[PDB]
Amino acid sequence: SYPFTVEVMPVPNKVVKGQTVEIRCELKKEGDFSGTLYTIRYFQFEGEGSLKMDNGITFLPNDRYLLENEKFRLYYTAAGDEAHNFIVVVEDNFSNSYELEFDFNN
Repeated sequence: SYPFTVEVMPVPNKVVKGQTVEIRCELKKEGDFSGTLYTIRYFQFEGEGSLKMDNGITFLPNDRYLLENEKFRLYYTAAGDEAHNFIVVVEDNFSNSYELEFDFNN
């Protein structure tokens, strides 16, 4: 809510094994203050797959990566047909976070 949010464009409600989903995101700064440096991380709770940043880096769960651009894309490649659920968390250097949750095939 404050001091930032992350807007996400539409994503599919389903994926098949080997399909890559493009997730388009934009960091929105909601106030006058806070937020010079941002990181991104993810964690997967259901299903098998890999998540990559638009700079080609593959996320390792829970590791934090520098977010260089306000507008960025993520790429989720499913490794099976079972249901997928994962969260992506963006954090600033002032203890603020914003969580996105993705569900495919449920």
